[PDB]
Amino acid sequence: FVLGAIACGVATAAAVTAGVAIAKCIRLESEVTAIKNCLKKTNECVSTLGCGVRVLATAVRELKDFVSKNLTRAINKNKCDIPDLKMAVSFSQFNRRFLNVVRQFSDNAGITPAISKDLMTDAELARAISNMPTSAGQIKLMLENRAMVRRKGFGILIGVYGSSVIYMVQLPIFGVIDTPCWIVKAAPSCSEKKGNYACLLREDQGWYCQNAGSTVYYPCEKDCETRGDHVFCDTAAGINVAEQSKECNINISTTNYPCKVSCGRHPISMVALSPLGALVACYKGVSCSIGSNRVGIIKQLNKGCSYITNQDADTVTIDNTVYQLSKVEGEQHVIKGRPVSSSFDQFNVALDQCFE
Amino acid sequence: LKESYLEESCSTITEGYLSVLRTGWYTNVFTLEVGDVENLTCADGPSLIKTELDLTKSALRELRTVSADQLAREEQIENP
Ligand SMILES: *[C@@H]1O[C@H](CO)[C@@H](O)[C@H](O)[C@H]1NC(C)=O
Ligand SMILES: *[C@@H]1O[C@H](CO)[C@@H](O)[C@H](O)[C@H]1NC(C)=O
Repeated sequence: FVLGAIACGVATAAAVTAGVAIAKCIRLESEVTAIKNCLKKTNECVSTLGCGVRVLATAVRELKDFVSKNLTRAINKNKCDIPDLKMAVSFSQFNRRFLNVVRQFSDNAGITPAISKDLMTDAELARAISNMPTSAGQIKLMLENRAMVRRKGFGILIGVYGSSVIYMVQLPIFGVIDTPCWIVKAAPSCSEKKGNYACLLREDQGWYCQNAGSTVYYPCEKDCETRGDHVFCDTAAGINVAEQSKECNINISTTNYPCKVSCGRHPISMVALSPLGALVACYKGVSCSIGSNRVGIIKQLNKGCSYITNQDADTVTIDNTVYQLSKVEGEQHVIKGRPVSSSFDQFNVALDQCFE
Repeated sequence: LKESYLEESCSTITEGYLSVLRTGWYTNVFTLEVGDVENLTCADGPSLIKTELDLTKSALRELRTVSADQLAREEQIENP
């Protein structure tokens, strides 16, 4: 098969599948009541469910306490047009989290896209991060990146049990930090002669992380997201690769590794936005240009592959698609070399098979 | 960061990143206690407390049916 064409969406499905399986376990009567019995004398609990999963359990009781200790005795005789303005305002402040939790679970059919402040306050987010099975460096990093923790976690509704709204939040455990990581991008390199094209494309684009003496490859670049120098990666769709495979980044023709490529005669014009610039594959049938936001269009690009740094131009356009170049600054190298395409329909094969 | 454009393969490699790898999931279970709200009623017409109470009872009843819907959708997540 072709790895880049199948890998996206996989890590997402694994997260949902993992969460739903945990949710199924929590919905049993024995586990709901165990959790409910853990939280009888305290607001926070840690416990192992019958299925083996460790959960932190948190009771949120402000609304119930307002309803028991203020609202009920104030609405004796079933009258609510009472001249108690602080009661009405307190009621409105105390029930807003609940109403927000209902809206987020109702709009999303029981599974939220992120961890809102109504599923989890900053205080509660910090409490759960503190309880994670990892060391101080990771917890310190996670507490300094709560926005990323919220963005990679999600909630699942367990159910309504009496007056008790039970739900679970999956938080990402970032257990391995600060190992070396790099991203590979590619676009079709294609030679032209007799109206005929001879194309080459690398089939190992994505993120690579050297973790524990072993290199891991994340084919779906959307499973990784950058904040500054840090790259946040889901490891669910990760795949080990040999150490020698990094040689495809200096010598695609090496004999130490069969570098994966696709070679064909059907060029596809595209723009590959990279961190510090852009790759631009421009061929007959579409037009490509770069521009600055102050002085309009800079120049039309020649056909073929052009590397535009994010300082050479602020925008690159292919046909009517407009891409914003990054604003980051960094070391930019052009490693010069004869395009292998100019030495010439297979897919995801070793490069020596493209020559025959 | 260091970005290297490979002219021999129309590809780039950008180096210098430090990893933050999600190796697991930590489960936080929440019980949000609403209180005995459904045994309360306002019999004296429009009112701020009546409006807030009807939002709360309405939100409770809606989440019950949202939960039921979820049980069919969880079948499809596991048994498509
Ligand atoms: C509710 O009543 C308790 C005592 O029964 C009191 O301490 C608290 O301030 C009251 N809350 C409000 C919002 O009036
Ligand atoms: C790349 O590797 C091949 C075979 O391993 C070799 O023939 C070629 O000279 C190498 N090129 C460079 C620049 O190392």
